[PDB]
Amino acid sequence: LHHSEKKYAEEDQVQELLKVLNEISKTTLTLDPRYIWRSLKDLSSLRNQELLNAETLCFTVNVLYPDSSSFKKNLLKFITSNHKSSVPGSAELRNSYPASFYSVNTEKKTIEVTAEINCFMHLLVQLFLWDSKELEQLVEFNRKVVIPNLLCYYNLRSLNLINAKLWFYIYLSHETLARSSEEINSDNQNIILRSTMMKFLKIASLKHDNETKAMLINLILRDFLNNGEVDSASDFISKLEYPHTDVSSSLEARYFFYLSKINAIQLDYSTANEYIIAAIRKAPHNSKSLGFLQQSNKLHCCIQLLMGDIPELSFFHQSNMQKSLLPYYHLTKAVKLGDLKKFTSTITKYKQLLLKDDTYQLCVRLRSNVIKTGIRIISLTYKKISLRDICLKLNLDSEQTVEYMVSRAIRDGVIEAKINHEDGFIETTELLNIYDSEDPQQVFDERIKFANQLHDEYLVSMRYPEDKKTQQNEK
Amino acid sequence: MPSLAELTKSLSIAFENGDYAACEKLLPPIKIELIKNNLLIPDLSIQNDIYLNDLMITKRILEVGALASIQTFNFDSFENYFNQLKPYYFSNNHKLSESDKKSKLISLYLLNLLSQNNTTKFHSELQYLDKHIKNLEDDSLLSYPIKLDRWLMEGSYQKAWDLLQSGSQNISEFDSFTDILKSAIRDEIAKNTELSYDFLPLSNIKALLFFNNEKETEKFALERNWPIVNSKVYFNNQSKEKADYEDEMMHEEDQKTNIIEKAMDYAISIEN
Amino acid sequence: ENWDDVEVDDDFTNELKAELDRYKREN
Amino acid sequence: TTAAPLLALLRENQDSVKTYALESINNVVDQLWSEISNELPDIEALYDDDTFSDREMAALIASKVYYNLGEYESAVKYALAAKDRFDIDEKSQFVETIVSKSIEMYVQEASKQYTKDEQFYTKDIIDPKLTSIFERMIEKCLKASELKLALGIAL
Amino acid sequence: YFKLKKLEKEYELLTLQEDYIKDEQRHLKRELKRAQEEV
Repeated sequence: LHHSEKKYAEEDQVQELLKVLNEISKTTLTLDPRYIWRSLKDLSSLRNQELLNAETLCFTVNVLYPDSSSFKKNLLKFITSNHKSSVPGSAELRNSYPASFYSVNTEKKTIEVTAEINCFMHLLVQLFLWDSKELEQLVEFNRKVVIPNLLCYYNLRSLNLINAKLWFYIYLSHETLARSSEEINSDNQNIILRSTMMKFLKIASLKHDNETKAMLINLILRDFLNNGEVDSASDFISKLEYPHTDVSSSLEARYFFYLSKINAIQLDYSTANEYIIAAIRKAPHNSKSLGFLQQSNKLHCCIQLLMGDIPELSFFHQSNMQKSLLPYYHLTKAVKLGDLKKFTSTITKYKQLLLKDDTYQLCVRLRSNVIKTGIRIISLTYKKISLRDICLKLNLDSEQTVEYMVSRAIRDGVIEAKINHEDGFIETTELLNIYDSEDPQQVFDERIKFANQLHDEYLVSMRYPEDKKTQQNEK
Repeated sequence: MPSLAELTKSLSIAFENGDYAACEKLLPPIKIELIKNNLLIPDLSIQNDIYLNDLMITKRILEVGALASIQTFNFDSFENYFNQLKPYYFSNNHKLSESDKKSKLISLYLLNLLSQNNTTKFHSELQYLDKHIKNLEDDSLLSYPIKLDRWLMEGSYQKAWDLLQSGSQNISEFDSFTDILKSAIRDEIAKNTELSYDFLPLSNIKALLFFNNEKETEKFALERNWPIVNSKVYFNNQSKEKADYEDEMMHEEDQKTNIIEKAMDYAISIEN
Repeated sequence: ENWDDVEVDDDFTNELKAELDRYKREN
Repeated sequence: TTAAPLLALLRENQDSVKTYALESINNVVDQLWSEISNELPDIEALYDDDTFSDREMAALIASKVYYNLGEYESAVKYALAAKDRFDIDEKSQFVETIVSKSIEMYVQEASKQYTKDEQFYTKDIIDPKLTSIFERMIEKCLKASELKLALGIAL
Repeated sequence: YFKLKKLEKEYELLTLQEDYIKDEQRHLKRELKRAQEEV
């Protein structure tokens, strides 16, 4: 019973291992194993639950263990090990074959098979930890191991794609430990985590790995927003080390999401409004990306309201996620009509929901945008309007108060009007008739290069596959 | 003004007796003994020393040290004590005795940023605070920098002037940054009617910037270079030019044609 | 799709226009 | 620990206190360099100061800033400014790149000045900042019993 | 030691083919002039 369960999963694990084993040996095929490793994460997670945990026990006995003897026992110690044929050396699948890692040449240390075996061993360990939700001592123990091992080994172009997915598990397992319980050991542990990211980033820049730098930057930018340090994030994004070529669309959408929140508090929403749009377009529409689409859609509505523009209501209607968008719908109506009591009562009841995503601090700026938008509505519809006519609509304080609020928006060119104190009425200074001016021409010259932007990123991609197509023999 | 052998008690006694210039003379010997034992700044590792040795009395050294530099109107020193207090009120978990102790000392740095019209560092420290819903909003103290940012963005300058006057906390700690930031309020409201609004009035602008005397109004016009005519004051500076060199931006002349001509040679260079 | 469907108005229903018939005879 | 306030305190008196201030900075030079870089001009200004005797330790701080900034040419100048703290035998990705960068710029000047004089390697024709690391790297390769990198760079 | 020798040997192909693709465009322009004569 238990014997047939251990040999079935290990045969499938070696079958998937031998595929990427022969591809990295000859020249550089590394683009091919990258596609296999995408499905390896999903195929291993479903396989971990079946055949209990014993698939990883016999796999270590098969190959040679540099560090991995005590790590399995320590992993099996927390679960109250049940020992069945647990003596090392019970299952031997090698039997002296070249693809089986021939034992005599391996045990005599005349050849080194550890490079591809050890780096692949750490990948399967991190998968069971996140699947079984094992925390506390097992999180810190594995962090003290993998990090020193990566500094000793020299990662080639193919080897840099191994640990690239291991950096995600180091940061994820640490954040789940901090949110579960807070202590003095959690703050000091994050200090080393921030120090290790800066040392390996320089090494990854020399190898010019696209997936490695894409995974690091996404994890590094998130740490900056947790501590709230702009000076660290501002200088980091100025280098532009993030390759846009071979990175996946899921890694791109996460990159544009960070830039929207950085420029939001910098009071420049012109560039931030495009970053939140690019994050949605690059993110897939499937169910696994709903976690990113839920947060990105909530940030888009916050960016618009801070610009003075009001987003469309169909976004809160035709979508299927509107159940979570209900708190942001009441903020849409309160800004339009300019009601002061409606905005104060809206953020009071939903304050509990706004604390989770930390968007309640951005709602403080919305208190000013309620009046700024109401002035824009009445100024565009009414060209020449008196001074006291505004205070009778929005129920403002006095005539001197509204005079200062109108002169505030003309700084950035929002209202585009003038205040005449002698005559005592505000007149709109926009006569339109800009068709004869050169202002539309500035956008025209930019849209000429926008069409050519997709031209240089495309024609190259046609010949990209054609090499291996024409090199293979055709019938 | 040294008093006892301990540099902490000698600084506290000289703090209440005045002469803040002599209090900085004892600053160099403070860092001499602390850095050797690494007691000046909390170490990121675990030295088994948190509330012991001089780490308990060091928080009181830089507390009155920042209060000494704010009275001397030193912006270079005030930013130094704040960065030295950055690791403090952070480590030692969430609890020592009073935890953050006085929370208005940190807000002094937030209030000084609004006088320089810097929104980058002002809103950056809002997320740096541990309690967003307690020591920031629910806290009745430190309300000058936070609430003023709401009234300035709202556009009401009448209630913004009452925060620096009607408040009871501006007597001692916030007194130094009151009149300094008051000059920043009048400079911002004056620029609202300056660039866009063309012909400036006489008696009205006195009430916008809160001027008590009419002669103070003319003194502000000489520093801002306002053209003066008979019984009126105009503004001729609406047009902007020069400002170092600008290429391919803001209404070029000869280079504007080359921008369109470059787009034609762009597609040709790709085929090349 | 903006300021259209659910927000509506909550005026211009009855009482506002019902008075307008009296204004024609008051001139 | 934090180097941000310490770099702004270097404009005061008591240079002996500045020695203890630079000791705690050398830990965060590879960490907070993205932050304290605003105070970087104050570090370079002290190097030309005749009353500033800490330039030996101050050269190590600036050498790790401009390098991580993306300027490889500057990392060679600030490393050899002191001619003391710089350790070529230390194995790190910071030193190996500065060595390779100094050799790359040394080959460009070697193929030119060779026409005028063949003795330039024994003379001052080349600024010793180019030949300082170039000479120490060859001696390091000879002690490692590796003739591939020693003879290849020599050519 | 072959990595050092074969390193500079590959730049000869990058040097020729850099200006060789430009010669094909100049030849393409000559073929367009001949195409107008064919009409």
